Amino acid sequence: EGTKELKLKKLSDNVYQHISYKRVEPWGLIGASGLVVINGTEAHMIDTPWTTQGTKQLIEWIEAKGLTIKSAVVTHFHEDASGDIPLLNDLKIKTYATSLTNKLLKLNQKEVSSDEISSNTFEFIDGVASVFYPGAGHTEDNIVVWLPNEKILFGGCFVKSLKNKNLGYTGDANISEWPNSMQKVINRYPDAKLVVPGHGEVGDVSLLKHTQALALSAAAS
Ligand SMILES: [Zn+2]
Ligand SMILES: [Zn+2]
Repeated sequence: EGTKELKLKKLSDNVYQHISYKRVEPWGLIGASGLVVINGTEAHMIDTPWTTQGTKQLIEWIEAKGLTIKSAVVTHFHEDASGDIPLLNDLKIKTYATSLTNKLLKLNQKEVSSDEISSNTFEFIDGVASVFYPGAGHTEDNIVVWLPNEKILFGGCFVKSLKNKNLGYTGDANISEWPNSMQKVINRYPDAKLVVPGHGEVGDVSLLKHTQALALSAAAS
């Protein structure tokens, strides 16, 4: 049943969803997802849990399964994605972020990743996990992560849930660019079976189309 800070859902033998929540004004309590990807005896995080207690609990759970936590990738500079870079860097767990993410962490006096992604596509786990930068949307720096073996697309905060009626926090968003960036993702992953949004329920490829329509409606206003 998890802890008060962390829950885990199994998506496949090699892929777990890590789940946390926080109250964020003005939307109230919102749930946040990242992933744990298992490759033999090595495990990898996609986003940190939203609390340091949850990240420590997640590391304990990984190690108690007989796995080594090898690396993490953070999908944008906000705290729901990148909040525990300092902890992971302190544990000598490699952290990966794009040059744009590290620009925005540095701008906000936050610790940068240990390892910088300097291309639009990046093999985060060889044959298992691929980073793609689609362009600006939720933030300038947002990336998605594709798991080709399971056809799971981790959308992060660039993808809204199907039931979302708005884009959520747009203080750092590029509403004009978001639909074009989303079309790149739609075109690249027509074979996506599961799309994991940064907040809310997992779903199918319709989450991409929904998010594109939310961004187009936000520009209309
Ligand atoms: Zn964000
Ligand atoms: Zn978010």
